[PDB]
Amino acid sequence: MQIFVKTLTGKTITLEVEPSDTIENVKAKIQDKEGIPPDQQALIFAGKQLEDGRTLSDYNIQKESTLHLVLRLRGG
Amino acid sequence: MQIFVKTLTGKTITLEVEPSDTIENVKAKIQDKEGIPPDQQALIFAGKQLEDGRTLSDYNIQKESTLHLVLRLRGG
Amino acid sequence: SVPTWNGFSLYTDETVRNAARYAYDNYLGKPYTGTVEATPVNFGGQMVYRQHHGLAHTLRTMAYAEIIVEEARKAKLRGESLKTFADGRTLADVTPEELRKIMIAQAFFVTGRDDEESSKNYEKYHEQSRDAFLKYVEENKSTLIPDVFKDEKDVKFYADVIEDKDHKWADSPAHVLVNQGHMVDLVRVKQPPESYLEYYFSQLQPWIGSTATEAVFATQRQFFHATYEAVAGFDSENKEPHLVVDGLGRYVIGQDGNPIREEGELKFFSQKKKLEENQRYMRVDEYLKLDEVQKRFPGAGKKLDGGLPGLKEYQYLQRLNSINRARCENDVDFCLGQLQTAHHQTKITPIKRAFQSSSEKARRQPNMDEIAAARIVQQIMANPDCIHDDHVFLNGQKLEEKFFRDLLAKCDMAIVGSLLNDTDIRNIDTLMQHERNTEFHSTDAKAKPVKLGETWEKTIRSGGGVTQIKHDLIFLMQNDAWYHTRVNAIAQNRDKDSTFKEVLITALMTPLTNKSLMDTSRSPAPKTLFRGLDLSEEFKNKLINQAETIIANTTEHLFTDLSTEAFKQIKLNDFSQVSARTCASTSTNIEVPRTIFGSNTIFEILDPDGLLHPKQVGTHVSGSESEYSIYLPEDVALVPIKVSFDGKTGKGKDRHIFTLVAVKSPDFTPRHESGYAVGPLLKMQTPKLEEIQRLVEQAREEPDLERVFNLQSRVARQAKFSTESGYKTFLNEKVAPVLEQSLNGLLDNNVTILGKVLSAFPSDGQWSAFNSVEARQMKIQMDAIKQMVEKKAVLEGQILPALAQCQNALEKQNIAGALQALRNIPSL
Amino acid sequence: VPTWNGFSLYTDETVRNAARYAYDNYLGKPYTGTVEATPVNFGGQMVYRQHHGLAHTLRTMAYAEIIVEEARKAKLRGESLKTFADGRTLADVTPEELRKIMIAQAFFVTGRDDEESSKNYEKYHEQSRDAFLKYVEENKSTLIPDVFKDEKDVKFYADVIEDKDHKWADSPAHVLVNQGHMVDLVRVKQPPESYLEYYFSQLQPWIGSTATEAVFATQRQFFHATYEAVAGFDSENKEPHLVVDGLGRYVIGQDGNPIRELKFFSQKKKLEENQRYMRVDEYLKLDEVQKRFPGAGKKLDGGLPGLKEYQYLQRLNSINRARCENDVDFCLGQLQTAHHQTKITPIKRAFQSSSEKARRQPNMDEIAAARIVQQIMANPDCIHDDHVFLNGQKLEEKFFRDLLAKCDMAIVGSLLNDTDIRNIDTLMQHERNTEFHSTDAKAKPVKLGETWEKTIRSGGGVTQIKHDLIFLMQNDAWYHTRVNAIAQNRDKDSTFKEVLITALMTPLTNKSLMDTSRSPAPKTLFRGLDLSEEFKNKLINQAETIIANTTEHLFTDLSTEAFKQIKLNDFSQVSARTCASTSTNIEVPRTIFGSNTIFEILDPDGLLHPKQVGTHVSGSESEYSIYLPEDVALVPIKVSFDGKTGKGKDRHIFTLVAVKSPDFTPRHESGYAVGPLLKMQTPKLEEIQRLVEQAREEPDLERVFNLQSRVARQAKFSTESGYKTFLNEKVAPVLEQSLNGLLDNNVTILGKVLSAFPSDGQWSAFNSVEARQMKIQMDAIKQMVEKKAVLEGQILPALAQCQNALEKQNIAGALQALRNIPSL
Ligand SMILES: NC(=O)c1ccc[n+]([C@@H]2O[C@H](COP(=O)([O-])OP(=O)(O)OC[C@H]3O[C@@H](n4cnc5c(N)ncnc54)[C@H](O)[C@@H]3O)[C@@H](O)[C@H]2O)c1
Ligand SMILES: NC(=O)c1ccc[n+]([C@@H]2O[C@H](COP(=O)([O-])OP(=O)(O)OC[C@H]3O[C@@H](n4cnc5c(N)ncnc54)[C@H](O)[C@@H]3O)[C@@H](O)[C@H]2O)c1
Ligand SMILES: Nc1ncnc2c1ncn2[C@@H]1O[C@H](COP(=O)(O)O)[C@@H](O)[C@H]1O
Ligand SMILES: Nc1ncnc2c1ncn2[C@@H]1O[C@H](COP(=O)(O)O)[C@@H](O)[C@H]1O
Repeated sequence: MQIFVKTLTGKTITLEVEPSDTIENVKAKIQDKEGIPPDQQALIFAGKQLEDGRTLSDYNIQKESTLHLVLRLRGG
Repeated sequence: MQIFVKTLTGKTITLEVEPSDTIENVKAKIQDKEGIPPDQQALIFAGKQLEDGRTLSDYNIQKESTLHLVLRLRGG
Repeated sequence: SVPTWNGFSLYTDETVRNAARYAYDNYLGKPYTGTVEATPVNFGGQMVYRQHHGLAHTLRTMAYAEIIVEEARKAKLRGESLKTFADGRTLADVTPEELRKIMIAQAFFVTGRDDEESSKNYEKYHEQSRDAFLKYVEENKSTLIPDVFKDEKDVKFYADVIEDKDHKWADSPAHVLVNQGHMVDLVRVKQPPESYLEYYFSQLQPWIGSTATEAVFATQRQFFHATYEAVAGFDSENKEPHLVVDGLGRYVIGQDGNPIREEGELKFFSQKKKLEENQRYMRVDEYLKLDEVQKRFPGAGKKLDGGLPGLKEYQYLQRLNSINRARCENDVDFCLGQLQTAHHQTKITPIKRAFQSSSEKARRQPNMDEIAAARIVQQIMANPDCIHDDHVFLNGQKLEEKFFRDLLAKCDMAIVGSLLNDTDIRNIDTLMQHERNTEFHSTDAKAKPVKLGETWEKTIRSGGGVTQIKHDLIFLMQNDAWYHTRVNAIAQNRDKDSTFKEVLITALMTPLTNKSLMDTSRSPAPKTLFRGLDLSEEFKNKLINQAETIIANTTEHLFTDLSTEAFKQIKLNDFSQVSARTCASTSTNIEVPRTIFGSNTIFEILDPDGLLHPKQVGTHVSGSESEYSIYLPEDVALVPIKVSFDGKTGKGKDRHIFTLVAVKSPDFTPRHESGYAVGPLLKMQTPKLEEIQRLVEQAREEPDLERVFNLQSRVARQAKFSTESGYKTFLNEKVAPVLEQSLNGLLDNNVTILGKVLSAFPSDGQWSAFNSVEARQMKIQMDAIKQMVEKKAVLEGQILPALAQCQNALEKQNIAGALQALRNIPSL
Repeated sequence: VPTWNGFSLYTDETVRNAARYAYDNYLGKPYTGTVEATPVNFGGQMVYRQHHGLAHTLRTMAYAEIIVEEARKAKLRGESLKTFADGRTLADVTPEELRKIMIAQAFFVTGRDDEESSKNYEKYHEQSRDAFLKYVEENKSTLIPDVFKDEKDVKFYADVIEDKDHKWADSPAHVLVNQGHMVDLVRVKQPPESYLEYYFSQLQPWIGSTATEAVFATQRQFFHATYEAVAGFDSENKEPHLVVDGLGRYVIGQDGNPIRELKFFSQKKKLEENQRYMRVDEYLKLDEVQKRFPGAGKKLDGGLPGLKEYQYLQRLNSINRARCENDVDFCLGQLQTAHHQTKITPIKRAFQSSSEKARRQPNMDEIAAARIVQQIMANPDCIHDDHVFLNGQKLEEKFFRDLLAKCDMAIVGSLLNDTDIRNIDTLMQHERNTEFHSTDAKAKPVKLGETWEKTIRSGGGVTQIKHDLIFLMQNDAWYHTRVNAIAQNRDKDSTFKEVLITALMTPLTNKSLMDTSRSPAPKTLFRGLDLSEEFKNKLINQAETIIANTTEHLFTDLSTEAFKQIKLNDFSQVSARTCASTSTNIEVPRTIFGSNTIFEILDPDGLLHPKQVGTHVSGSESEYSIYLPEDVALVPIKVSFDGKTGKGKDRHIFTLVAVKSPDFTPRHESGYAVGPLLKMQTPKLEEIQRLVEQAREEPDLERVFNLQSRVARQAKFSTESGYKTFLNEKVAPVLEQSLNGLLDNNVTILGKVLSAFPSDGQWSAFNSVEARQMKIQMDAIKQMVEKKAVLEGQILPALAQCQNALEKQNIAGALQALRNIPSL
């Protein structure tokens, strides 16, 4: 199974996963492929924000699905 | 019927009465013969003080019974 | 197995005194016709012809007979076994009739003396005494036979006793009583004293017992004092030689160092007998220490003072030479009076020895609970609206039945009555109005209920001032049985089926009646009163038993004090209660209880020490009840000294007279827990401080902060438009800052801020500069803001801290700092 | 009336290309004919075709656009517009149809060889048609069929351009193209009143009077935006009326009235004595004219307001005029800015204005609420599950929802300080295990306090805390969904602790944002929502009603109706009451979150005070938070269909303009927060109620009796003589008196039995064990009695006198009651 996470800057990042993966896993993947520190990553699917610890299958993100990732930082 | 009223000063007063006579009346008779105003008279029979209004027959005083008379007055 | 005495007494029987008068008139008061000591003598100018064997001696012998029988009966009642005569009787079985005959004989026993000769004319003098007796009987045959003496053979029995032909001094009660009656007297004459005291003691002792014998000889010394005869001492350690009285002999101690005993037995020695060298007489000290003497005489190691206590030897001798001695020796009535007073006192002194003494005759001062009870009574009286049917409700406390039965049981309601005033008395009329239809019930179930207040208004109360009310109240007590029987039963805690209101009325009117009596009575306190009761045969017999036990265990003594047993039996058997807790009705004329009311029980209450404080009830004209009321003090007991059978009532039941003596002692005080009345009074007086709690309720009211904030907007909108030159620079400059600062002070509760913006509020003269309608409106508003700020600055910055520190200073007991907190308040 | 799709002359690429081609190949090309072939010059730049060049063409296109806009608005208001043969109205023109219309308009005048009018009409429009079909052919790929359905479509619009038979009213295309060109004339022609009234006559039946007024008002704004002179209009002008059809005149002659068959008169016809032409003023005062033209009695100023005649004329000869006549993008930009402005000025004309852009200053209940939040923050021990218990008063759910509903929580936040910020950590402590619930019921409950410390809070000073709080809001949906739902009073099944946390955090969050944001406020923001189909449809209806009743005007001001419908249909509260999340990049709400509703919020006058959320590096959400001021409404000016979401739902974009007016203030009854605060400031005053409690203590009489009983035992037998004279006369009476004094609590007795107590030297006369022991007990009894006489005889009368002075307003005497205590 493979999914794509798309960004606001336009780029489409492709990831290898399976549903028993958590989202801890997915942001680690994205960090390995794009150098994106995991605490800066906010992942959204079908409008809903995904939470660390819970798995990919729990949110019913299936094969070829598209997640969206935005950078979210504290100010200052 | 006749009864005797005995006094502390020694005198024995003989009265002819009737069993239906009241005690007011008996004190009136005593007043007529010995001049003792009835308001001063305390009559006793067999240890009991006799009350105005009640009759001689009420106290079971019968022929030749003996009553006792003491003077009883308010102080001052 | 002791029959009840009937009140026969040497001091009140007329026959016995007639015999004594005759004996004196004819023989005793007449000169001695013989030789030895025939010469008359003088006491205070009066003559006595017979000094030693005259009237006083004879009357004393008869007095001895009376006390010997009394103590014999007491001794059989205690369980002692007395010596019997041939018939099987003891001296305890002597009857009043027999004692009268004995006493008449005693009266003549010495009349036959021609002088004071002893050793020579005993037969002749006693023959003449016998002849005197029979002459008297003959001259009075009418009165005396057969009523006193049943026939001439009776008379010859007593004449034979007087003759004393065969010295059969122990044949009968008459022989013992006459001879030892004459013997007991022998004491005054003989020295050495101990020898004589022991010997006579030894001859009486078998017949009545040691306790009884001790009582006889102690009373004897009292009779000696009352008839002006000298009283010797007694010294167990006396070193004089013993006198063997039976034979006027001696006992001797030889050279060897022991008493000469026969083949054992002390042997008699003549005083004329020749004495061996270094042989000596037995002294009294050695006689009283022999074992046989100690086993029969409790005088060993004891000593008694001679003369009268409290009297100098010189004035004792002065008293012995008084004219009263000649009165005793020549006036039968006077001498019998002296003896009667001594005899009566010997029945009281043992009682007072058994308990702690008391010095004060008055009732004690009020305790806590009596003071409180008096206050609660005055309050119920002044405000009768508080009396409900089940309780009294006063100043937020609820007093129920038992609170008032507790007052009736634990307070001296006389002492309480002494704390009330004339206005409580006057308030009786109001109480009676409130209780107009409260119904009282006599304890006699054949009587109908009476309404209290109504009867008070329509029959008892007679107008007038307070004293008249007091008399009217006393008259209610004296005259209305439906009232006083219920009241007495309740006060004495012996009532059945009483209403709450009956109990309350009793509790209120017992002290009020006592106050009425104490306030109105003027008569001197009588010292003999009579109280009649109609008791059941069961209860009366119980009281008879208790009184006889008490009396039988109260005895005089010489050497052996049995006070502890008198204390034990008096506390087991006292029935003072049946005369306690209420205003008990009594009369000075025994015929009121005996004849007018027909009581089967009469208490003859004697109060020689003035401890009862009776008060006159009603009038005391001839034919009246001669009534006095007694409210028995908590520490006074009416102790029985005699019980007499007095005949039968009009209804045929037996009538008895108990003679009681009032005796005051801390031993008779009851113990009651304090607080039964003090508590409720203190809870009534806990103060409702509503002015304090409305001070705090004013301290918690919210300021109108919305008003100050709105006012800031009005100062602003009124500030945007000018009016006076200048008026709005004044608003921007002097008022809007004050409103800001006031708001900030009020937003917090900082009293520093409010205290300084108080000074920042502009003056009235600064406001007088502007005359517009809105200017004056706004000064009114600013005044209101300032008042707000001021109330918060004063309360929170000065008053409430002052009260906090004052409180803290009193809670540390620092009263001076407590007032310091209030008056040394600093200004802001 | 169907919903528009956002098609606009100013953003469609095809129409702009058509304008460029028309410009490149014809307009701006030197006239090959005679009349006014001479170019003219503006600020140094040359324009070859001054009157019928590019700016005129673009204006024609713009007129067609607003004519359709106002037509649709009038049909939505219920007006009856003139029908064609189909039964269609101008309101029925679709976006695609309008694109074809305007494209035709771009070529409608390209076929001119010069500026000759009277003759050569047929020829010039033949040349225009030839130009149009040349353009179509050369872009046949792009154009067909996507723009034009087929070649016969193209011939229809070519036929309208040719205009052979002058069928001006046949279809929407004919009307829009011909009257689009007609409206531009209303410039040069004198006199103004006559011409404006005539052109108004001809447009009016198709869209209505309201719409026509809006068209010509917008028209003058377009003239200003493309540097064309703007005439005045004078209802009282005394020039002669010009009958526009035939350029004739009206007269009256002898008869006072005007000459009627109105009777048309040529200008060449000269007639009788004291007969003259009808003047402009009397033409506009005829009833037939007033009933169809609201120009009577009205006047409009020429030129630009605020501009001197010298300055206005200087602006008219600026180079920007030639830029408008030669630069397609520049001229469309001018027209677009004017068009956008005409949707805003009616709105603000309808409400009272304000000069202050900032939030107002606090009202009393906002101040009090700020204090209550500072106190709760200061002592979190007062938070229970059920209710808040602070200074003896109990605030439950209702009180805090009342604060969220009635206070400007931003203004409240402006009254908190850095200590309140710092106390966030302590409150969190205290709520370590409190569970928050996302509004998504498939989300697990997440402890609050715990999570705050575990994952959010990063140390540092107050500013760091502020950033941490803002981050909690930005990052934790289990938190911000519950919080927002509660603040807007649209929550289901919230716990009290959730309501309270929202009440405390909304002002503190506002403070953090205000203090930390450094950005100058952006003036376009986008906010995304996922609404139900029904709710969205309601919002569309309300917005369309508002828009349809917001129109420009020349003579007849309908601001009162705009005010009425805006207050009936306002949905500002959908963006109110909470710290609302927005982005400057429409793709955040459109593409990342997939919202079916997008509010394009415009804030040109800077009234929203948005504040920056987080950092905004590339790829961030570019988030700003808005806490809508109480007196700002977000008024709709456009509703466009934008396609569909990832889930297939319809997506709409509402364009809203922020508008500040006292008219939008809510009315709230006061006191909801001041009251509870006042209850909290009332004193406990426990030392007073313990003064009362000790003032009701029973005296210990037992002790008193004990001493008199002991005095009795020792006051009866003492072999020493003076000890007993002292004991009976000096001690036992004092115990007497005192025992009665305590018993009746009569202060007169106690106050003087104080003086009868023996001195220490009087007691020192006896050195026995029990004598000293007794002196100590006597001393204690004396303290009792004295304190008792002091309390009931001095202090409590003083406190009563003080109180009585307090209820009588006599404060000074109230203090005097305390300081001037009388001695016993
Ligand atoms: N009792 C007297 O000797 C006496 C003297 C003078 C006047 N009075 C007059 O008689 C009336 C008062 O009569 P009272 O004093 O007999 O009334 P009371 O209430 O004292 O007693 C009445 C009866 O109650 C019974 N009783 C009283 N105490 C008892 C007890 N403790 N235990 C068992 N029974 C008890 C006895 O029968 C008693 O005679 C008034 O008219 C009073 O003036 C009586
Ligand atoms: N444009 C945006 O909404 C936007 C922009 C930038 C960042 N975010 C991020 O999204 C999260 C916050 O999302 P949010 O602001 O969309 O959630 P927020 O609490 O508004 O609520 C989101 C949803 O609640 C419902 N809702 C909101 N208001 C409603 C109302 N008035 N009536 C009925 N339903 C209503 C709708 O489903 C709405 O989409 C944070 O991570 C924030 O940074 C959102
Ligand atoms: N032991 C005794 N018993 C009885 N009576 C005695 C006794 N001794 C003396 N008397 C009496 O006293 C009288 C004698 O006196 P005298 O002879 O001095 O003892 C005798 O009459 C007796 O009556
Ligand atoms: N009443 C009208 N209705 C529609 N279009 C008009 C009208 N009057 C003029 N026009 C347009 O403007 C041009 C007429 O200008 P003129 O010839 O100056 O009247 C024609 O080409 C029409 O396209």
